[PDB]
Amino acid sequence: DLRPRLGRLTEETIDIAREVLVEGKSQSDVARERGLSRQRVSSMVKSVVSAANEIPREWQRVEVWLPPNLAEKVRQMEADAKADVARKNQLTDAAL
Amino acid sequence: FDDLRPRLGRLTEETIDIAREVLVEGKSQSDVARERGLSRQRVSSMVKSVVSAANEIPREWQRVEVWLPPNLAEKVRQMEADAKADVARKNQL
DNA sequence: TGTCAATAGGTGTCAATAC
DNA sequence: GTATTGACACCTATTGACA
Repeated sequence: DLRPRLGRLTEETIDIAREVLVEGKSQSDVARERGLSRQRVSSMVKSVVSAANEIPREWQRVEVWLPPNLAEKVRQMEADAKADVARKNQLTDAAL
Repeated sequence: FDDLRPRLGRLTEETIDIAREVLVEGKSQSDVARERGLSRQRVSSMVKSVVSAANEIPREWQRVEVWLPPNLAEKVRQMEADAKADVARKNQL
């Protein structure tokens, strides 16, 4: 029933996230310090990062260099995908 | 050289710093290895890295940082591969 | 006086998987 | 949501073996 993402996460997950984001601690250090896999801490951080950008969880960040011709298309490629997602949340529940 | 620091992504201060000693300061490769405490094959790879960075990304290109669905994300990653590849032949030929 | 080449930990990410 | 391991890529390195 649409629970906002940052509200679903545990208090602990938000803590590990804070150590990495707010406090600049390394993910692997936080992982060892908390007896978790490093894969969990990376997955944890992505959850908070993705939701703070109003981004679907499955989306992957990409950092490439491109010609300005190709560059602008991928910048518009995002805006279109971003726009589509906003519309999808907007009318998918209504269209059914 | 200094107009490349944005393009040497995922590298280290010292790794770049040493590379400058060979390509800017013109020092000897084997001698910095003796100074900085490294083997010579190391400092060689560090040099080949920072050089191959330059001659693989034309400086007219733009840094794109972007959040995409997985399929499109790979497509943009594949796009860079093609663009980096066709640049190689124009530098090789 | 360096290069090629195999090799390897540390880290972060994607993937598949389980409860 | 909680969590695991397998794989890989891009780092940091080593030595062996040539030029």
